[PDB]
Amino acid sequence: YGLVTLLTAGGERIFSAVAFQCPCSAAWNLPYGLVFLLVPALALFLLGYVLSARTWRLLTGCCRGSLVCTQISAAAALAPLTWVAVALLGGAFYECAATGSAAFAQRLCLGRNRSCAAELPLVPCNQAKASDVQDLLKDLKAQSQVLGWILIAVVIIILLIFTSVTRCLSPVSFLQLKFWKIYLEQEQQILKSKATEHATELAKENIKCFFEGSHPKEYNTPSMKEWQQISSLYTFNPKGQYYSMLHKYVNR
Amino acid sequence: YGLVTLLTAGGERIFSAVAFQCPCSAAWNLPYGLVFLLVPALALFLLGYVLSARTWRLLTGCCRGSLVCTQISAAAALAPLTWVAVALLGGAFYECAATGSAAFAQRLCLGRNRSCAAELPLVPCNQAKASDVQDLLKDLKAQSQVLGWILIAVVIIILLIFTSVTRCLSPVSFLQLKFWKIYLEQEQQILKSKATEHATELAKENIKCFFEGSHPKEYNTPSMKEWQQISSLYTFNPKGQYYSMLHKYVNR
Amino acid sequence: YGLVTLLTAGGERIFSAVAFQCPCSAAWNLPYGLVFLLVPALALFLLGYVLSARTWRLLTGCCRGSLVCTQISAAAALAPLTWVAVALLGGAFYECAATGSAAFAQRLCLGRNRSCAAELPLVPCNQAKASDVQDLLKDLKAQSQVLGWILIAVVIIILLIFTSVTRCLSPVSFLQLKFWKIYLEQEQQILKSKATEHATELAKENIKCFFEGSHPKEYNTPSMKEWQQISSLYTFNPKGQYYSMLHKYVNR
Amino acid sequence: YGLVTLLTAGGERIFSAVAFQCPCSAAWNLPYGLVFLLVPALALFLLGYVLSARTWRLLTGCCRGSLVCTQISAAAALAPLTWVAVALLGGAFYECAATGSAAFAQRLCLGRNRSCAAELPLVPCNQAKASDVQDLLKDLKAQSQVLGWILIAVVIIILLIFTSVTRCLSPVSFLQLKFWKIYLEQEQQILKSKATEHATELAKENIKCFFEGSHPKEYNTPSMKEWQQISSLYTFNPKGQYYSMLHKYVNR
Amino acid sequence: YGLVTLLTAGGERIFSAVAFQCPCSAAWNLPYGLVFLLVPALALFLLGYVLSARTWRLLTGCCRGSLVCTQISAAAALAPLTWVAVALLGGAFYECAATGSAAFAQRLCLGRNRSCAAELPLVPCNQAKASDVQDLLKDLKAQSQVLGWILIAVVIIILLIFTSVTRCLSPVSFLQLKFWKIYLEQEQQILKSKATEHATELAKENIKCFFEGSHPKEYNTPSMKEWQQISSLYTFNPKGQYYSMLHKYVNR
Amino acid sequence: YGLVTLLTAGGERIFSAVAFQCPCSAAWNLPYGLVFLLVPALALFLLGYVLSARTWRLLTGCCRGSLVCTQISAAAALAPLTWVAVALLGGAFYECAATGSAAFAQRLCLGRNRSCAAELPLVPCNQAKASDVQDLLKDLKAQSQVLGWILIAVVIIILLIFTSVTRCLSPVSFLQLKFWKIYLEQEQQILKSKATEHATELAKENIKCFFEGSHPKEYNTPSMKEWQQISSLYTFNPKGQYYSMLHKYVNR
Amino acid sequence: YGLVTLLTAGGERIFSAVAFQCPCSAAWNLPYGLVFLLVPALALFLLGYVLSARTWRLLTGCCRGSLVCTQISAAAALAPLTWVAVALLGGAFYECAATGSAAFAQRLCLGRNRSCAAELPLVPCNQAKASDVQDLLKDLKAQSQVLGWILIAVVIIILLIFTSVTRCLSPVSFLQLKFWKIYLEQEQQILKSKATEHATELAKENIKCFFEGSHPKEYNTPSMKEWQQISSLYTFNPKGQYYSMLHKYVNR
Amino acid sequence: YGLVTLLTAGGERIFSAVAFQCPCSAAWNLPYGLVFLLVPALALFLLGYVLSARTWRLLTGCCRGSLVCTQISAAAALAPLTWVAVALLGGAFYECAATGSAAFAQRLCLGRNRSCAAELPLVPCNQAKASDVQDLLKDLKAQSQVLGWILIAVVIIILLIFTSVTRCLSPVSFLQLKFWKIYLEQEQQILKSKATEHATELAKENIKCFFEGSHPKEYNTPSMKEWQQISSLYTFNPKGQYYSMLHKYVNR
Repeated sequence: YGLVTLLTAGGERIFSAVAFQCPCSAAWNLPYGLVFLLVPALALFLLGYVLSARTWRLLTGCCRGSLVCTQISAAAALAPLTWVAVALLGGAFYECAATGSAAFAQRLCLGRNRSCAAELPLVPCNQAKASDVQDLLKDLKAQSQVLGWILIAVVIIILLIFTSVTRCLSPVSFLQLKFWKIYLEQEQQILKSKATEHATELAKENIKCFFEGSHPKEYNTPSMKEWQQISSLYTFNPKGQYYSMLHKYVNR
Repeated sequence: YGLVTLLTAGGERIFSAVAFQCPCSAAWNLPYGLVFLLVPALALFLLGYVLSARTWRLLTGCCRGSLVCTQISAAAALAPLTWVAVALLGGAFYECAATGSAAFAQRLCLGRNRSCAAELPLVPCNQAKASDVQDLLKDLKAQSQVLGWILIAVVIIILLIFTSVTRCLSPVSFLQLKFWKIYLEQEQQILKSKATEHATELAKENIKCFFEGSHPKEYNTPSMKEWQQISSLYTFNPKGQYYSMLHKYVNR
Repeated sequence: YGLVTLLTAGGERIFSAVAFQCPCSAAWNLPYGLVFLLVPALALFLLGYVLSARTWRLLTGCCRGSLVCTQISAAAALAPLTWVAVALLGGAFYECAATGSAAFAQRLCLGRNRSCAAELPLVPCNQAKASDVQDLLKDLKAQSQVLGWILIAVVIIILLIFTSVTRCLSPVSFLQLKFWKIYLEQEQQILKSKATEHATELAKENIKCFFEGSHPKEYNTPSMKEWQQISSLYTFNPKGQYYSMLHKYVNR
Repeated sequence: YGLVTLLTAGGERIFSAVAFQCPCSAAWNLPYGLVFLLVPALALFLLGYVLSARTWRLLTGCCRGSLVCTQISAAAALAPLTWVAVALLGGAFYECAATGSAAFAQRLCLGRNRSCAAELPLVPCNQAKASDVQDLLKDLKAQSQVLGWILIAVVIIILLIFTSVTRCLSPVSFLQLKFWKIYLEQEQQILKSKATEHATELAKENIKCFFEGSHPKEYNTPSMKEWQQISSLYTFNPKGQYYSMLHKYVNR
Repeated sequence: YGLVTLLTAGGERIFSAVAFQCPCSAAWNLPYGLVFLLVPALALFLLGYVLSARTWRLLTGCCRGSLVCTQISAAAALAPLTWVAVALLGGAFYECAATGSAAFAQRLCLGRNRSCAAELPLVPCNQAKASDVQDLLKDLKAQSQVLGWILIAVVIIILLIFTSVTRCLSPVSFLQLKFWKIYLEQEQQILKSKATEHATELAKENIKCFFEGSHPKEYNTPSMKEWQQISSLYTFNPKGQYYSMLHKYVNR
Repeated sequence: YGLVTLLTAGGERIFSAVAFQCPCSAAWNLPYGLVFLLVPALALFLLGYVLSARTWRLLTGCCRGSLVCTQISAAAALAPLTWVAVALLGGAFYECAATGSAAFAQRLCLGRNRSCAAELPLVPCNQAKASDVQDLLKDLKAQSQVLGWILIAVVIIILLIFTSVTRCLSPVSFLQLKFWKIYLEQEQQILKSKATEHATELAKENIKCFFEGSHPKEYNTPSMKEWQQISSLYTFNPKGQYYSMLHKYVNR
Repeated sequence: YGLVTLLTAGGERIFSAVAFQCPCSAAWNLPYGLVFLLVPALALFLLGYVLSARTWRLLTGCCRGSLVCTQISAAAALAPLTWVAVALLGGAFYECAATGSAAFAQRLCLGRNRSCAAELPLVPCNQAKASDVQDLLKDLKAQSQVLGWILIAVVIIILLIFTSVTRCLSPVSFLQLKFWKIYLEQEQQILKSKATEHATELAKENIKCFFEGSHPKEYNTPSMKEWQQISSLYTFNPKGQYYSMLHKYVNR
Repeated sequence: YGLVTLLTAGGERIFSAVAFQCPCSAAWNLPYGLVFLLVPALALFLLGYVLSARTWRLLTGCCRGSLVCTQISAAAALAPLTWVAVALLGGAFYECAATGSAAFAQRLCLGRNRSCAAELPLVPCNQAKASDVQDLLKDLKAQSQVLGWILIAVVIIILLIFTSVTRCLSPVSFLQLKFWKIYLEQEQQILKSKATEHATELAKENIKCFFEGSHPKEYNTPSMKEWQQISSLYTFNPKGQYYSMLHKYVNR
């Protein structure tokens, strides 16, 4: 129960602290909103760029290269656009971005009060009492929500076009592509299991020879150059079907 | 419990943020309502256009074609019309679409206050106090609900006519069509299972030959051209009953 | 828990949105009530006309015919009358239908205020304050509930007469009719099961021959013309008892 | 959980809609109460007249007959009298029936206000403020409850006399009648089970002969005329004890 | 859950409708209270007169007779006196019976206000404000509770005397009477079971002979006159101990 | 759940109806309290006089006798004194018995107001406002509680003396008396079981001979005079230890 | 659930009725408090004097004797002192005993108001408003609590001294006394079990001989004089260790 | 559930009755606080002096002796100091002990009001309104809490020094002392079990010889003098290791 109580207390503290006031300030407010827009987005973008095992396979070993890189970058950049869309639909952040550069303000307000740019930043702060800006906050909320929805539409459209073209120009057919993906899944699980038990037997034998203090068995040697050889990425050629480069490396 | 608490917090944030104020604005309001009508509808339309495995079979491989395309498009377009109907029945969105182009306003209001078009947009905003428009918001709600119900009737009617004609002109009878669909279902499940275990044995053999470092078995080769050959779509001819083109491809 | 929470949220949104205000309008109100009466009724009528497997058997195959058609139409039209009865007993819809054509209003009001037809539509809206119409709304509620109950009586009476005559003029007796229906039920379940397993073996054999790449077995052929032949509908003749036309088709 | 939530919502809607206001109207009120008394009673009467399997046995086959018909009609009419008794004990319905024909009103009120018949119908409506009728509503409630209880007494008395005479004049004794009813119960269950499995074997054999496409077995024929012969109703004669006419039909 | 919800709704409706107002009326009130006293009592009396299997044994077969009849009538009349006692202890009913015939009123009130009989019936109605009757309602409540308790004492006394005399004059002793009752209980259960299985075998044999269409077995015949012979009631004679007349009928 | 809900409703009705107001009346109040004291006490006394199987053994068979009768009467009269003690400790009943005969009142009140006997009965009714009686109600509550506790002491004392003397003058010792009571308990249970199964076999044999219609077995006869002989009560004599007269009746 | 509901209702009634008001009365109050102190104490004292099986062994059989009698009386009188201590610590009872004889009052009050003895009894009643006695109630509460605690100390001290001396002068040592008590416990349980089964076999044999009606077995006779002989109490002599007089009676 | 409900009711009564008012009295207050300090402490001290089995071994048998006596007294006096410390930390008791002898008061108050000793006792009673004593109650609370904490420190210090010296001067080492304590624990449990079963066999044999009435077996005799011999206390000598004097008594 200790973990549960500490976690609820931590969550409450975290959220009460991330309370978003949108400080009404003449010049320090724009970055305040901008970081709450971009920085968590950049964070999730980086974590996506990290998590996928597809990129590490290419990166390791002392670092055509465009296609794979843009593919992985988009497959990871899926999510940060979702965060920025959800946030922009939250309305608070962009409403806080109202001030921005003075150009936004001068172009923004209808020019009714003739005193916009001076203390417009008070408009999400609710402290200004001029009727014009009290109506302008609403229009800013509108622009925020609309821009957010337009972005979440553009992202889904781009995902469609990307995956459709990637499914259109491949040489292999569909009903074979499904079987191929099932194959690679099974290969990964089998590799995990059997490599696990083989490392287990290696460790057992060597550690027993150490406890006794005698010569080892010398059963076999997994070649390191062979390991690097099977880490290749592309895994396709029209002639040598040979999926999963490991499987391709059984002819020699 | 962490997932549960985070999900409820996320849901509450999401819904409190998608709070729909319908900002009363002279010109920026129309698109505000229009995107909340169309964009989620377009989103669900695209996801439907994506999800069904029937279309990918046709699309892959470097892209009469009308019939299958309109069939799949309608079978996927079922749902977006449901979203737009539910939303239009919500009333808020179309009520927000009241303003639109000025033509809607000039034709819309009874001309009582003679000051409609100037600040009609305040009518869902509840800020205008002229009696005429305070009554006009109600009529707009009515037009919204009625249009929504008419649309949800037209969509069900169209679905009826579509599925009835598609069931009317087919050469095969009913009690055989049911058995045929059961057959294709069983074939899909059997294919999944046996292809899974065959890929499993392939991976096991090849990965063992790799761990040992010796020649593979060369059991058999699933031909890629054969795979593409069995991905065909139509699966009917009056003479060669041969359902499920895979099954049709057993004569040669 | 995600499904549960999303479903309760969706239900609350759906019902709060289907909130029925009965907009008080001089001319746009009548259709508002009329669609909420008829359209869901038409919807349930269509779904009934769709769901029953009895009609598809007749319809498929390029489309005395009166009797079966009216039987199926009534057996499906059972429910829409129930919806319209429940709704009319709800009172709100017909109360909203008060205005209708002006003929209803002129014949309706007792002529006390002499100003009925002008702004009677306000009477379910509760905005009119003339005593005469404030009493007239009550009488309209009465007419609604009474008409609803009369309809729900007429529908049960018609169902009685229909099923009684259909049970009266049949040649077969009762205690045999029960056994016959049990027989057809068992036949349907047996057909489902055995056709399932036979399609399973067909798919298994053909898919194995495909994986290997060799000739199939050629066990037997379910004739398509035979399938259509056994899809017949009537299933009765005084001489050849032969229930369930499939069973009738065992003599030749 | 979906069914549970939808059912509670439906029940709440149904009951809130069947809210009984007893509209105070000069002439349209009497039928309003009368239908809520009679129509659900007629409904339950019809469902009783339908549900019992005893009547269908007599009715089917192209339609002394008095005794069985009055027996079944009373055995089914048990319940509608219970509904009308419960409703009359509810008090609202008969209180609404106060107005009725003017004869009821003129005979009803004590003649104190001398203005009864004009706007007596307001008396359950609570809108009239004359002391005489405000006391008269109470007496009407009394007459309702008393009449209801008298009816629920008369119905139980009639049930007593009916079942007692039916138990008095039968030739067979009691301790044998109990065993006879147990016998018929067991016979019904055995018939259900064995007819079920026999229809199952019939369907299995015929459907296998169809799948193969060969001649059937011709095991035996349940004669339809025999089926009608065993559907007889009376099942008694002093000489040939032979309960359950099916059992009577074993001599020839 | 449907049954549970419908039952609680029905119970609430039933009890809210059986709400007992005791309408204050000059002449229609007395029967109002009297029926709520007697009619449910008569109902439970009749159900008791029905339920016991002891009376049917005597009644069937075309209808000393005093003793058995008064015994069964008292054994069933136990409960209605309990209902009337509980109700009279409820106080509301007899308080409503205050008015009754005018003789009760004239003898009842102390004659203080000299205006009792005119509008005494208002006294449980709480509408009369004369101090004398406002005190008289209390005395009436007292008379009700006291009479109820005296009745519930008289009924228990009568039950004592009845069962004691019935236990006093019997020829058999106690420790044998207990064993005799255990015997009859076991005999009833054995008869139920074995008659059940024998009717089961009868039905099975006859229904099989019907399905096949051949002659029955003719195993044995339970004689109907024998059945009536064993339905006798008295079951005692000093010489032929022979409990349970069925058992008495084993000598011939 | 039906039983649970009906029972709670019945209990609430029962207790709300047994609400004890102690009607303040000049002459009808004394019996009101007196019956609520004595009648339930008499009821529980009678049920005790009934329940014990010890008395029936003596009573049956056409009805020194003092000792057994007073023993059983006291062993059953234990409880009614407990009821009257609990009630008297309740205080309400005796407080209601304040008035009683006028002698109690004249001796009771201190004579301060000189107007006691006229309307003293109002003193538990709280309607009288003279200070003297408002203090006198408290003293009456005191007399009630004290008398109750004195009675509950006298009853326990009497129980002590009774059981002690009954344990003092018996000839048998203690450690043998315990074993004797265990013996009689075991004998009762064994008799129940074996008599049950013997009656079961009797019924089985006779009912089988009836179903077949043949002569019975004539196994043995439990003599009725023997049954009465073993129903004797005293079960002691210094010479023939022979507990449990049944056991005493094994010598001849 | 019936027992649970009835028990909670009974408990609530019991405790609400044992509500302790301490009636302020000039002379009837002292016994009111005194009985609530002594009588339940006497009750628990008597139940203790009854429950212990040690005293009955001495008492039965037509009634040095000081030591055993005072031992058992103290071992049972443990609890009543606990009740009186808890009650005296309750404070209400002794506070009610304030008045007592007039000597307590005259010695009690400081003599400030000079009007103590007249209406001091009002002091726990809170009705007197003289400051002196309003302070005197507090001192009386103090005297009550202090006396209670002194008594609960004296009782524990006496228990200590009693059990210590009883453990000091016994001839046997400790580690043997523990084993002896374990022995007597085991002997009691063994006696219960084996006497139970022996009485069971006795009853079985005799009741079978009765059912058959033949001579008994005459296995053996437990001598009654022997039973009394083994009921002796003291169970000690320095020479013949022979615990548990039953065990002592194995030499002859 | 009865035990649970009675226990919660008893606990509530007990605690509501032990409510501590600290009666403000000039002279009767000091003992009031002093008994609530000392008497429960003395009680727990006595129960500790009783419970430990170590002291009884020394005490029994007609009563260097200093060391064991002070050891057991301290090991039992652990707890009463804890009670008095907790109570003194409660603050109420010592605050009530404020008055005490007049010397405490005269030395206590700062002499500001010059009227301390007269009615200082009102200071925990909150009835005195002089500012000086209203501040003095706080200082008294302080002195109470501080003294309590100093006492709970002194007791832990004394326990440390006691157990450390007792662990310092013993001849045996630690790792052997632990094993010795484990040994004595196992010996106690083994003795309990085997003595139990041996007493069981003794009782069984003797009670069987009694039931039969014949001579016993005379298996063996546990000598009473031997029992006392093995009850010795010290259990140590440097030469004869022989833990657990019972074990020491195996040489002769």
